[PDB]
Amino acid sequence: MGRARDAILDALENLTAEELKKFKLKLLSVPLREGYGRIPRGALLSMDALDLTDKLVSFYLETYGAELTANVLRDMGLQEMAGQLQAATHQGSGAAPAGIQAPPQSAAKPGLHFIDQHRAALIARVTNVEWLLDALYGKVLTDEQYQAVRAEPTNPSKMRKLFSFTPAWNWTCKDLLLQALRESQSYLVEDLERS
Repeated sequence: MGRARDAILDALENLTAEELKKFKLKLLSVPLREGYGRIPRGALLSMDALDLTDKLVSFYLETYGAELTANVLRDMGLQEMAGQLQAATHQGSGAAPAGIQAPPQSAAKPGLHFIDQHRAALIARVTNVEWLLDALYGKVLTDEQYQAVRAEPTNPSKMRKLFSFTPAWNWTCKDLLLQALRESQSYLVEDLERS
């Protein structure tokens, strides 16, 4: 019993003997969320579709086990068995044929105002808004990016975007701004650090 338990068994039993081996290495190659524990490939080669099926349920839980799998088969190009596996664990009626497509690549941030509360806080306390922007000029941001930020309409908007360039800030980048803030006033370094 267990539609999800049957879901895993069905997908693995459908892969070819050699294609099945790929699913094993795919688990050791796909990055995991926290870290749980990667099952050694040999342990999987020793177990069979049934024995390993019961194990994905014991170690990776029943649902989280099939969910993680639907993503692997999706990488193998078996979108048909993958869409079927997720459905086996939850048919979910009302599902339209095709048109929803994948959500936008832009991670929709929560509509809860809070992360911006520290931007306006320091911008209003820094006063010299240009002092920090001019500091990162030619340093971390390129000449075209720094200008795109200065082309903003509002003045505080120039800083808000600069902070959104997080994917461009490295460990040294963050220290670059935190350091310039101490040179002008150590108080903000502590007030902003003690979030």
